[PDB]
Amino acid sequence: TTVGNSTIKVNDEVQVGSAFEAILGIEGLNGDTEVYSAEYLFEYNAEAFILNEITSFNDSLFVKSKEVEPGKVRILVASLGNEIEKDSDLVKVNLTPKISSELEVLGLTTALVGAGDGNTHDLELSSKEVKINEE
Repeated sequence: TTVGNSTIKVNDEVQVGSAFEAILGIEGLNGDTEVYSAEYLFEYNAEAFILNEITSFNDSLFVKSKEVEPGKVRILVASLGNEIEKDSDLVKVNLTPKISSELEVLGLTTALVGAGDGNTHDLELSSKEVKINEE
């Protein structure tokens, strides 16, 4: 089963040629789960978006990422010291749309946390739909 929820926060509407942020995080973690790292597989339609940069939501974490196939990005978030708070935002994914669309899905198809028991644990998955307006 799972120890908490993944979160993705993004505006409902984006626009061709205008950069926007998807914000990846966690929410509702079990009280006894002490989180030191997270891992997403972030998915998006590589025909519709340009991946610009993926960065930490703040400077108490570091992010590493690799687009392992077009539109599938492995994202490792790690604490620099402190326990990661239970409802924190962790990663900023900066994208620019390049085609209009009525509906595109930004998804987390893998979402895991490394904890103070030395083990990995599952999070519930998440996605968000956006409409891409014309430039």
